[PDB]
Formats: sequence, structure tokens, C-alpha cells
Amino acid sequence: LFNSEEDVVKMSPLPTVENQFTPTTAWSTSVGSGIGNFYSNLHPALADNVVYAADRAGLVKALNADDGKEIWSVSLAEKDGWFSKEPALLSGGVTVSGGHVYIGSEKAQVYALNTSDGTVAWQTKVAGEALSRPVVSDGLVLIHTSNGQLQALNEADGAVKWTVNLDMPSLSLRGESAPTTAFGAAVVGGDNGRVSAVLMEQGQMIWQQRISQATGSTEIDRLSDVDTTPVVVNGVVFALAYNGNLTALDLRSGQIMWKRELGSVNDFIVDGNRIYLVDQNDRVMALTIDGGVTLWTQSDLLHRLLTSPVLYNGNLVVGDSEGYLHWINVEDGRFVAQQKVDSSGFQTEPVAADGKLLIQAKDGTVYSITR
Amino acid sequence: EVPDNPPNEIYATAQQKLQDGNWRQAITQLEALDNRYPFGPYSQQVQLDLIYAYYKNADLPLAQAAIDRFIRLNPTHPNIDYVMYMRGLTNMALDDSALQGFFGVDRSDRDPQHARAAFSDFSKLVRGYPNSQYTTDATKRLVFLKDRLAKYEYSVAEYYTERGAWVAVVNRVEGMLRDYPDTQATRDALPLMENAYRQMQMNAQAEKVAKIIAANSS
Amino acid sequence: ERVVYRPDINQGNYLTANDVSKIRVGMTQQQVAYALGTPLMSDPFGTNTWFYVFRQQPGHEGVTQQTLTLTFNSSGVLTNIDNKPAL
Amino acid sequence: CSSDSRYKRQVSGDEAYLEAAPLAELHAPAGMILPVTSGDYAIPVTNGSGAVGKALDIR
Amino acid sequence: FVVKDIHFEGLQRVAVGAALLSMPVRTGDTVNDEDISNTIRALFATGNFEDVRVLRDGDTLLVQVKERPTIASITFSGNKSVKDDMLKQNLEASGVRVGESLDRTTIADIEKGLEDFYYSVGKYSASVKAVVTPLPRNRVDLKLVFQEGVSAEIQQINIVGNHAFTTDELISHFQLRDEVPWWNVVGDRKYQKQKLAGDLETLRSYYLDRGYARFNIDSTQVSLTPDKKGIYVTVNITEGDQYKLSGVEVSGNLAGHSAEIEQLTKIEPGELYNGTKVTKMEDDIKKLLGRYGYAYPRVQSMPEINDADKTVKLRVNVDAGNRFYVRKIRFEGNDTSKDAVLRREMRQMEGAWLGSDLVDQGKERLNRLGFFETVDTDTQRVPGSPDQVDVVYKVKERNTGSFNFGIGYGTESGVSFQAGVQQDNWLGTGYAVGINGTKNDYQTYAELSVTNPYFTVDGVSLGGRLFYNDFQADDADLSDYTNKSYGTDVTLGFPINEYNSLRAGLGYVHNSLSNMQPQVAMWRYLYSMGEHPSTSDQDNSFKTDDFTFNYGWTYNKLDRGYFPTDGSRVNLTGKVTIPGSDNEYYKVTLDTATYVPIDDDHKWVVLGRTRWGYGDGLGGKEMPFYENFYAGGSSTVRGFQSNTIGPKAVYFPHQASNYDPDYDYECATQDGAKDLCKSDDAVGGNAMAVASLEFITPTPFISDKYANSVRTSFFWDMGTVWDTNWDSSQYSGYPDYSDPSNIRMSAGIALQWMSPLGPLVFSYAQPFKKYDGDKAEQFQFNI
Repeated sequence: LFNSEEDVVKMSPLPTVENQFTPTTAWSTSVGSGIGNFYSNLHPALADNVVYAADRAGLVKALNADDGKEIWSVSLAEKDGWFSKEPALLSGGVTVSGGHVYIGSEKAQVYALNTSDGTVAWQTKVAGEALSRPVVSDGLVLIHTSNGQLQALNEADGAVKWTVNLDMPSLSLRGESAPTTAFGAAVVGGDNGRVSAVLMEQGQMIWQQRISQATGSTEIDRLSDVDTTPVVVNGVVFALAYNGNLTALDLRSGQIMWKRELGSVNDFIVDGNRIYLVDQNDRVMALTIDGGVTLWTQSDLLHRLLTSPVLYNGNLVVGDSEGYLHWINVEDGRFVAQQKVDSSGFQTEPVAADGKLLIQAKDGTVYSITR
Repeated sequence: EVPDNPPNEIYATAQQKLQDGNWRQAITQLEALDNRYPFGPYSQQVQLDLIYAYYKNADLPLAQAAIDRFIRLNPTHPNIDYVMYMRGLTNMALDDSALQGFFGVDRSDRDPQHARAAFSDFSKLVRGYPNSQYTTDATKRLVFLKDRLAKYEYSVAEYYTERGAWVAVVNRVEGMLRDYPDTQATRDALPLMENAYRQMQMNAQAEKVAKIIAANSS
Repeated sequence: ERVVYRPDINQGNYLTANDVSKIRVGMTQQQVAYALGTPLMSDPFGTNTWFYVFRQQPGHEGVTQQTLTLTFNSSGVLTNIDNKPAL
Repeated sequence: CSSDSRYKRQVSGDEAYLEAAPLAELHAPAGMILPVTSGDYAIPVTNGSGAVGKALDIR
Repeated sequence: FVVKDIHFEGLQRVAVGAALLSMPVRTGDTVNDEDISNTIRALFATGNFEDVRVLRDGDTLLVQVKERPTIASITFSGNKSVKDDMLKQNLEASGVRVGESLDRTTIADIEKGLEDFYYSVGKYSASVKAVVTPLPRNRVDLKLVFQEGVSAEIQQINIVGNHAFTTDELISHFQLRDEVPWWNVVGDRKYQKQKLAGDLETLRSYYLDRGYARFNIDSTQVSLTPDKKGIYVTVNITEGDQYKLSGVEVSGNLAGHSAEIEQLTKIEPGELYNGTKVTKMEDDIKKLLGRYGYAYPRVQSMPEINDADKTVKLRVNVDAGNRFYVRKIRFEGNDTSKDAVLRREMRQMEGAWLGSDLVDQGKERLNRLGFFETVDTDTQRVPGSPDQVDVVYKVKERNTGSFNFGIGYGTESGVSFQAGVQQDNWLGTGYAVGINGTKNDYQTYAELSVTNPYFTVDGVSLGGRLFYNDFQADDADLSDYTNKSYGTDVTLGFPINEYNSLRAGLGYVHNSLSNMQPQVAMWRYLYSMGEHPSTSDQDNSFKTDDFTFNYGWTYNKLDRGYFPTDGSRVNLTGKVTIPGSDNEYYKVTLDTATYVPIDDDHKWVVLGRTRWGYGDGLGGKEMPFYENFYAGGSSTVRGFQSNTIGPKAVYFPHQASNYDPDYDYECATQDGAKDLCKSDDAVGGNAMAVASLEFITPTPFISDKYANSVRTSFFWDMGTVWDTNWDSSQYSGYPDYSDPSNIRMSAGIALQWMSPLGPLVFSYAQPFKKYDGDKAEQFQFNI
């Protein structure tokens, strides 16, 4: 009653919970510390029976992907600077490649924890922390900074290859434009509502396409966590603009194949021809790869902050940042299992790796899920 | 005020409250007449009633705006002889209005700020309408305001004697010189500058004042 | 009368010793007006005399004054450098 | 609730603008005439009267 | 075709002939159907014709139009925190209003700008909905729905490129608040971009005076985090490698004041660099030259930051200007005030050079005026020579008049009244008005206190004060403790400093007493008066005409004469008697007004408000005990009932007061209780030591057009009054009032409401510490 008189606007819950399948967990091994209330694009990785889970608060875990048993644990809570034991404060998600675990920090100081023990098999202070996960690929650590600096490193020491300012809006227009490699070309979206292609070998712009409006004189959405990480099918960039406006366009020239340049889309998979997506309508849709034609759709999850679309246990699986997990029809949009396993909700996305389904919640963090 | 009513009936209700002297209630009609019909035919006459009715209701910030409205409404108009006179009169009421005159206390020592502004409008009347029904009326204010400015200017010239700032004595009376060629307070300010010269040991320059004092003893 | 704390009266519109040596008779008003500017009093009906006169009162300690008037001709060219101390 | 006579409201007003008079023009001898005019303080005197002061009241 | 006539339908604001000018066709001009369509678009280009159908009756045109004009109302719904008008200013920004032409297309773009206002104001989680409601003859209501969820709030700051100062304590230097802790509750923590730009310059000033002079903020980027509230922000700076303040090489138009410059350029060569000191020292020169006449002292520093030895070298370029800038000064805001009141309140004189501080001191006597609402001016350099600055002191004046509360028993039940009225320099005419008194059926008091505060040039405060008390306290008659008392005092003000002025004068007082109480300390005072009365009877009358020399002094370096925030004002007071007085005594007292601003904007101010006083006899005769001190329910120790702190009147076992009121006003009298009885009425001691500790606070729920007229202030009240001559050998079974540890405690909040007749103070104060006769009234409703 002592908070019963104030007033804010409202966003709709999740209707039609259906559980024709039984959903379970694979195990629980929650770090607990993790995202929490503090939003970040950090997300775990899962490889080699190791659930690579952690926090930006400092602790690094190696959970055994049978039970989530702690294999090793180190901590990147920083022992020095202006104070001992200051939290890790990580920008990007967990990249695990080779004998290295890479996470970009918000200190712009990046590491390579040797995956077998978590010992920093090399570190590197970099120039500007990332709006993306550190894209460690092809000898290089591809970085889209907070400043939008295309920085490539060497993934054995962090030997910085270049630093190139990208498509840059006014403020930190918060979107993971991860610099992807498509056929030796650095391919990235853009938080300025536009898209670009760059030579991955030296940092040389293949093309840059102005695509969609961003905030400033045409104000667009700040609830859609747009995947400005491009998912290019070999010659056609399939990616989101910073407003979520969709276009299909050539990899090699940027020439528009088709568009749904109307979007508020958050997360997407280009699944074959049937493009599964997350709106900020929070309505699921299967779009087509040749014209974004709705093959099927589902608005059963309106005003839910959902996670990424994944296919697991033969069903389209999606969780939310509320703790609800949903086994969508792979076809038209029916919950075949629905799982409320968390109250903290899942900010990271489902990693359908090691035969499992890894999601890290905000504070009920690591819930490995099966059915 | 008034609902969306017949405008002449609103105007006649206003016209009765003109004859009522119900300036609190006439403007209640006169606004809602022009709140719905400012393009109406007597709505410009409503403003010419309103400048009268504001001043009758002592509504000077409204009498401010309505004149400046009629500046923008009718920059040419025959009734600007009414307007430019009342613009000084609005300033005349705006400058000095206290109840200390009922106690028999002067207000010419108070600021002639709008009295300066009225001194414009009254002179802007008799330049703009030198043949008006208000021309000698404003000129009688222009007679009256000028010495009221001078009695103000004499009062501020007094203190510099009492301060002893004889430099500030001279230039204030020099302002009283260039403004007023006839005011008696300037003739009362006349020997004090001669004192100020003799208090600045400029007695020879003060002797020039004495000959004008000789030329203006009576 | 027996008051001693008398808050001090001061006044400018005057010149210092360099300013007296900075000018000379035959200078124009403008020649003064470049180096010394205007006085804060001139001659309003007689021939132009440029009044740079110091005034000051020390509290129950007398009076302080440096009087300096500068008559030009009708061409505004210097004819007089009057220097005068206090009373 | 109704009150009545003996001074419900205050009264004020004056013809003070009429009560002034144009004052004594200052003569100065030769060599001592200085200017005495500045803008509207040299008033533009024009005639054509109308009723003066509150003797004239219009709409 | 050619048009015979144009059927001018549908105007609703616009004149027909002006619309005929908008029509390319004009009543006999040649008509083609393209010009008909040109007549269509031009009425659309008029911006008032919601439909245009220029048609024709064969060749004569017939224009059918629907009208955009006057919006008859624009009604706002849901603007809880945001002002109607600033929302309406966006309509005025978009050129629409009540009475304007409504294009029904112009809803969403302005609605965008309303949400783009919601964008800029600190939210984005707030949407709008303009609703059109058609009103008579073409008109429309613009109903406006506002769907205000919540603003965006500051969440986190990321700072990189900083290497020597911790990010969180840097935020603590900033106003970028994102915390109200659970065991530390402070003000709130929302967002504004103006906080960001300023606290950048807090950081810009931060590394500056450390020594970092190649310090530079590289960039900063605020997170457009997809939640409408998430404010994280990257800050990119360059630390910039602290430099040693190694030397100043000032020159320029030094105007012969070069030595005076050099004390202002006293630095330590090689100390860590302080550009704020440079920022300060430039102003000091501009104050140095500002007092030397140079009104435009152009001072251009150039720190030659020598990174080769990690130092910095201060070039400073000086252009002083002319000297005798002060030609004259002007004043405005005098339309009720006296010009000589204004003109006497200056120190920088016309016809002089600039002493800039005398202007500010001349502003400070205007600050210490208290009969103002704004202190301001216009220091206009009159064009031409640099000797013509005419300083136009426009100021805002203040109000006047005040009335004392509390009047009468009944309405026509015997004419009794309590009064008091102050006309506040008699409307600022130079005639300080303080008038009070009361006529009752038990006592009658009269008083005047008039002052020409500047009767002559020395601050001469012609303070004439008279009183007359026909005081009887008639219980049945004058038999019960009458003291008629009457007399006068003329007092003056004196030139002491420019912030100090003395108070001195001579007080006449004649008293006339009849048959006062069996209080033994009264009898003891009478025995100290060498008078030998009857103690068991109130039968002793007395006439005394004392002749006293009063004295005092004022200090004044506190902010405002009416609404101060900072400084102090010391108020010396007191009296002594003379040879010729009917009683030989003294009394000294002083109370303070001290302002300790918690805020450096001085919006929170600790108030130092204490009271000190002591009086005793000069020898032989003693101080009268009506000249004692009293407290509680009173001046700023209150929340009690009135004057309920002090010693008590222990009554003699008494017989005859010449009438006891017969089981009323019993004084251990013939009507029973014939024994020594200590009173509960605090008759006060010969020493005063009390105080109150008060705290200026605003209230964030009041409109600040008149919240600034209001001083809300909590307090704590404490102290005691007690008599240094109290000898508890006689008060052996009674308390001692030679004790300074009789200290009470009351606390509460004071509420200054500026009414049109001056401020109005009302308060509630609970004493949680009480003693003998500390009678209570916690709610205090005063003037």
C-alpha cells in the first residue's frame, strides 16, 4: 500500500502459455552475478564441454557442460588501477577461440584467457571499448568500438592491425554492429541506421550504404535491440538497420535485393528461406529471403523483451528477459512447450551449443535448458 | 465570459455595460466578442472601445497590448488620435498612480519612466494628429510632464549639491538646460551650478551664470 | 562638528603629471582627445574649455582637489593650460 | 448578505495636468547663450483643441 | 473563358479581396482551366483552405472551399509535470495556436515534436495524442492526450583515457547523479543533457588546476540503450600529463600598474599548474584595473605549455583601456520610490574613473536595502569616447505595510483591542514607521517608534520613540498589581563604517505603581531599592521616573535587508542609567543574525540566531525585574506558551491585596493558601542566554514564482533565563535560578509566507525538554 498511488504506462504480458511438450532444464549452474539490472551485450559461450560463463563483475567460470560443474575459475576483477578488486566491466560477449577466451572489457582492455585454466594467455589494452562482441577471426580481432573504430588485432598478442572510424552517429546509439567476415571482407551494419562493407585484410571500405533514419530529426525506437550484426548469405547482406528497418542488399556492391525498411526488428535468424525474427512489436515472423514475405507469424508474446530465435529439440525456442521460455512451432507460431524457469529473465541469448541450450539470465544466470 | 452568442447581442450587452460603466463586465463581453469574431466589423471598434474600457477598468497591460494590437491592426486609422493620446495616458497612469497624493505627497520625485514615454506619445499625438480633439489636451500634459520631468530633474540635481559632486551638479543641470528652456526649477537650479563653480573655484564661469541670473532675476 | 568618521568623498575627471606633459598649447581638442579623451565637463556657451578637475574629501581631514582647465580657441586648438591646486 | 451606504468604495482622480502652467523662459546675455533644446523636450506646439482633460470622453 | 463573378464561399478568417489577390483569376480576368487549378492550389497555398474546389458556372467561377481557420480551443490532457505553455510553445514553434488555421495533416509532425520535446526534456517514454474536436462554423478544439510514462534516468558513466582519478569520485565531483542509497538518502537522480555538458566542464576544470594542460576530453557517447531509461555513457579523455606552473610572462597595456600586476602574478615557478588560479588572477587584474578606471581590461593569457620539461609558461596579454569611464549614472524602478533614496545609496560617483567595487558596494547598500526585490542595473557605455559609461540602475522595489494579529474579547463586549502597524519607511518615503499599542479594560498601552533613517547625510536616523502604558491588569481594580509606565527615547544612527552604524540616545521613563504582588523577589528588589514594604499585602504603591542612557550598534555584512542568504549582522544594544535617574542600574544585550549557507548557491542556509543579555545594578539600587528576560512561546525560542522560560514569583503568605477577587487571582491571599507559593509564571532572570538553530530549506512542491517568496525553515530552540543574584539560601526548598543549566529544548519548522502585507510566519514546535512553568502551545501562528 505504501507504493500504491503512483502511476507509469504499461506494456502487455505474455498470453497463451502452452506446454504440449514438457520443458525442463539440462542443469542449473547459475553464476548469479552476471548481467543483472546492468544492461550489456555480454553473452556466454559454450564449447568443449565447458560452459564459459562469467560476469562483468570479475569472476570467470568454467562450468562442465554435463552438470555445469566448475572446471576452473579465475577472476578478472582488476587487482589494481585506482583500487584493488575492481569489477571486470565487460563490453562484448564471450569469444572462445583456440587456447584463448576473449571478452572485450569496458576498460578497453581485452584478454585471451587460456580456456583450459582461464589464465590470460595474452591480454591487450585497446583503444575504445566495443559496442560489439570482439570478433576474433582470421588472425584478427575485429572490433567495432564505442567510437565505432574498426580495430583489428592479432589474436596471439593483440597486435593492433589498424583503427578505422566507422559509420558513426551522434551518441552511443546502442546496437551490436559486429564486424563480420564475409569472404575476406569486413562486413558490419551500423548504429547510424546505415550499412557498410570493408576489406577485412586492411580496413578498406568496399561500400557503405546509407539505409535508414537514426535518432536525430527522425526519432526511431529505443526498445528494439536491433541486430546490426550482419548475417550475410554469401552474396546478399541480410542485416538490421539501427531502427530495425530491414533490407536485403548485395555483399559486393551494397545493391538492394529487397527490403522491409519499416522494421522494428530486434533479433533475427536467416533460417534457410524462412527468416525468423523478433520485433519490438515482439511478434514472431517468418520472412522470406526474396522479399520479406511472411511465411508465418506469431504475436502471442507482445511487449515481452525476448531473446534470440533458436531451433532446439526440434522446435523454435525463444526465451525472454522475463524468464519465460517458449517452444514455438517451427511453422506457424504455436507454443508447443512454454517454460517459466526464471524471474530474473534472460538478457543473453540462447546458445544452442554442445548439444545443449545455453542461456545466461540476468541474475538466475546460467540455466542450461532441455525438454 | 460569453458563450458563442449573437455578436451584436454580445456587442449590445457590452454597449449596455459601457452605459452601465460596468468596465469589469463590458470587457467580459468585449473579449469574448473578439475571442470569436476579431474579424467582425466592430471588433476593431471593440478594440477602440477596449482601449477606453481597459483604461476605464485600469487594465494597463491590456491597454498596453491593445494599442500595440491596433498598431498592428490599424497602423493607419483616423482613431489613432484617440490611440496615440491614450498611449500617453496609459503611460501617464503607468508612471505615477499612488495613493500618497490623497495624503498630499508628491510623485514628481518618483520615476518619470513612462512619463518620458507619455512625453513621446503626447508629442507623437500632436505630430501625428496636430488637429485632433486631443491636441491641446496632450500639450497641456506636455506642458505639465516637462516640468514634472524638470522637478524630477531638479530633485536629482539637488542631491549632487548635498553630495557635493559639483561635476555631477553641472551635467544634471546641463541636462536640465538642454531639456527645459523655461522651467522655474531650472532657474532654481541656476545659482546652484554657480555655487558649484564657486565650490569648484570656477567663479568666473559662475559669474557667467550670474549674468544670466541678472538676465533672469525676475 | 566633532564627527571624525566621515566616509570619504572622491571625484575624478582629472589628469596625472604625465598627462600634463603629454600635451601642449596649440594642440587640438582632438589632439587632447586622442591622448586624454574628453573631459567630463566642457564649456557650454563660452569658448571650449576642457575641464579636468580632481576632487576629494578626506574624513574630518579637509578636502583634496587638483583643478585643471584647458581653454581652446574656436578652432578647438589649445590656448590655455590652467593648472590649479586645491582650495 | 448585503451591505449598504456610507462609503463602500474609494474615490480618486485629478486634473493635475491642467493645474500646471508653462514656465518662465530663460534669457541669457551675449557669449552665454547655450543650447536648451533636445528632442520632444522642445515640444511640438499645435492647436485645434477639443474639450480638454476629462471634459472630453468618447467610446 | 473569362469570369463574370467568383462565388466566394468559405472564408472564416480571410477577407475576400485579399483572397481574390490569392486567386490568379480576378473577376473579368481571362480564365483557363489551368488557372482554375492554379486557383485551387493558391487557396491551398493560402494555408487556410482545407478544401478547395474552384469550379465555374460555365465561365463565371464558383469556388467551393472548406476552412482550416480559427482553432477555437486547444485543450491539454496529461501534462502532469510539464507546463501547458511550453507544450503550447511547440505549437507556437510550429506556428499554430487557438485561433490559427488547423490543417488536420499537421497533427503527427507536431506530435513528433512533442515527443521530440519528450526526447529532449529528459524522457522518451512519454507519447502524445492530439485529438481534433470540431467547434462551430469551421472551428476546432485541439484536445491533446499526453501518455507520460517516465523520464530516462542516469544509470552509469564509463570514463576511459582517465588514468589518475577514480571514475566514481569524479562522478561525485559531478552532478550526474545515479544513486539515492539506502543508508544515505539524498535528492533524486534523473537525466539532463545540460548536466552532462556542464559536468564535462567540471572535468575540464578538474584536470586543469591539477597541472594537466594537455588534458583533453576526446569524446563522449551516451548509450541509446533499448529500454527508454538506460543511460550509460562512454567518456573518452586524454589525461594530459600534469604540467608545472613555471612562469608568467605578462605584459601589454600595463598602464604603469605593473608592480600592482606583479603581486597579482605572484606564483610559484614549478608548482603544479592551476589554470583556475590563472582564471582567478585574470579577474584580479580586471578588478585591479576595474578599480583603477579601466572598465575594459582585456587580459589574454597564453599558457605556453612546455611539455619538454612537463611545465607551462603563462604569457598574458593586457589591454587595460581608458580610465574615466564613469561619466554618469541612471536609475530605474523609482516609480514608487524616492530618487534621493536611490541617489544617496551609491559610492561610485559620476564624473570619475571606474572604481568598479563601489558600484558593487553601491549595489550592496541596495542589497542591504531590503525594500527591493531585485538588485540590478544597466552599466551602459555611452558610445563615443571611452569615458562615457552611463550606468542605468534599473532595480525592482518591494512592498510595504504590516499588521499585528490578536484583537479583543468578543466583538462589542467592551471595547478592548491589541494593535500594531508598520508602514515600512512610510511607503519608502524616508520615514520609518513602527506603531503599536493596546487599549483594554484591564490595561492600556500606547507606543510610537518613528525614524527618518537618513534625516541628514550621516545616515542620520531620526529615531523618536515614545510609549505610554496605563497598565493596571484590572482583576477587580487597580488594587491588583498596577504599574502605569510611560516615557520616551530619541535615538540616532551614526557613521561608523560602511557596514557599521551605531545606536545611541537617551531614554526617559516614568513609572506609576500601585499595590503589587506578594512575590518576595519583588520585595527583595524593593529591599534592593531601599524600600521597606508590607510583604503579606499588595498595598504598596510607587512612582518612579528613571532616566536612562541607551546605546547600541549595527554591523552589516549579511546579504539582504529582507531576504538574506549569506553573511552576518551584529546588533549591539543596551542601556545604563544616569545621575538624576530614580534608579541606578545597567543592562547590556546583543542578538545576532548569522547566515551559514549549506548550499554554495545558498539555497540551504544554517541560521545563526542567538540572544544574549545581561543587566544588573550599578551599585546600591538594582535592575528592575520588568527589565529581565523572558522566553518560550516568544521570539525565536518558542513552541511553548508566551514568555514561559525564566525564574518564578514566589509569593509571600499574603493577606490583603486591597481586594482579592475571591477565589480568583489568588496570591496566597486572604482567600486561602496563606503560605509561600512559587509561581508558574516565568518572571525572568537578569541574564539572557538563549538561541535557535535554524536551517533555510526550499520545498519542491511550490511554484517558484512565490516559493522564492517563502522561507521554510526547521529549527531547534533551546536555552534558559535565570537570575545571577538568585540566592537559594532563601530558596532552600525551591529551585535555583542562578543556574545556566536550566536549558530547555524545543524544535519544529517555521513557515514564512510572503503575504501582500509582508511575510506571515506560522509554526509548530514540540518542546521535548521542559522545566518549571514552561507552559506550552506547540502551534504558533504569528505575523
